[PDB]
Amino acid sequence: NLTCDFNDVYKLEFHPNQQTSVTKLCNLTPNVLEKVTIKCGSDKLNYNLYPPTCFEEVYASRNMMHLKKIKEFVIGSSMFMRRSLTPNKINEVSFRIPPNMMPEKPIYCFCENKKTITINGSNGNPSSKKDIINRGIVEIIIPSLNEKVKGCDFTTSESTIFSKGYSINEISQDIVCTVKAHANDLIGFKCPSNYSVEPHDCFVSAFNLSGKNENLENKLKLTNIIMDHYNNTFYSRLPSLISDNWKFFCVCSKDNEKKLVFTVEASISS
Amino acid sequence: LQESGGGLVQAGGSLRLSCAASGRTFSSYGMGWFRQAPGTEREFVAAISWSGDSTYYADSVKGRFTISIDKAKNTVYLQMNSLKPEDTAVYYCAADHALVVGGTYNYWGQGTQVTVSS
Ligand SMILES: *[C@@H]1O[C@H](CO)[C@@H](O)[C@H](O)[C@H]1NC(C)=O
Ligand code: NA
Repeated sequence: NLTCDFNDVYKLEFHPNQQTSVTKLCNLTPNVLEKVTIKCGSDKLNYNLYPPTCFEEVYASRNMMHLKKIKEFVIGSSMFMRRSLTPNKINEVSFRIPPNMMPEKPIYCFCENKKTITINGSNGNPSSKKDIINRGIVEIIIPSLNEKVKGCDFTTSESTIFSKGYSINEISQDIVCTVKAHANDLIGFKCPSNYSVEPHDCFVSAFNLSGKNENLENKLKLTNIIMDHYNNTFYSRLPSLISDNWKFFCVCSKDNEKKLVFTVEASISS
Repeated sequence: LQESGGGLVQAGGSLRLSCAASGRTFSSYGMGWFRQAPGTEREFVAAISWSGDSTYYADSVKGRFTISIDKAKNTVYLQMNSLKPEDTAVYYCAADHALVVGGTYNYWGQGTQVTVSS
């Protein structure tokens, strides 16, 4: 779930003779790699999301006041989904929480329903117009990691994200980066830009020791998968229970260069 | 790479294969035994982590073969028991990603032949 639904759940509809603005708060506390979602407006509900490009732009402040580009404000943010429910509007948005080693920090978006009402007066208080707003606040707490992701940065030996890394002088015999992983472990790797990743859907499927592609769903169901093809960056989390010792591989390759092999040894654990 | 220890054995019997690596080229690597017979593809048999703390077996040999390692002498052993005619093949020692990287793997040796009579 992890969803702020202002259409159906945190309803922003105005009520008969409502005269006073109302604000509702939807607080989400995702873990790393999890997906958060806002639903704001539909074919029948005329509600507007602020900033309009949320989550690509967010507000740093709960009072809706300091606009940030999330790719700069929460480094690593890169996976986004958007959906229109009515023409020329984006009403449903999602983003996946990237690994973050900086302290916890909020990000805000807002859903608004507006209307102008006439306040009928009397006895020396003339009638007036009043704009009222039902505002939904989306507060996402960006969690903090206390250890590096178990995995391989093939772009630098001074990685801030990954437990192991390789310098350009080393990647310029194949490199085989091995991680030993247990249940619920967060793993991943990053390959240089113009390298190809096999299988393309690494972590949904992978190479096995026979060198064959296998879909991992029935052997080792990695969860919360991020396949950032734009940045050649891959993350997932090991399942909550591991009943067998497994080894799987993904391979980054570029013509006339050594291959960069990522491997995981998953061990029995609960 | 020195691959040795193969030969002719009666069905039901045991053989112990040895793979001696006279270099540091393989100590970053998990190590595997692979096998191929005329008419079939090269297949995975068993692998062991560089520490020795982890082992993996092809389903068809689990419970009959054991892989083990002697790091001081850079040697990998495959102890084969209850041998089956199905096990007849040339056996090869290689880093355990050898089949993963395919045609770029540059250290395949001649291997050691194993024939199981019936
Ligand atoms: C690798 O996957 C193939 C196809 O899914 C399968 O036939 C083979 O047995 C697998 N090998 C191992 C070592 O799991
Ligand atoms: Na060679």
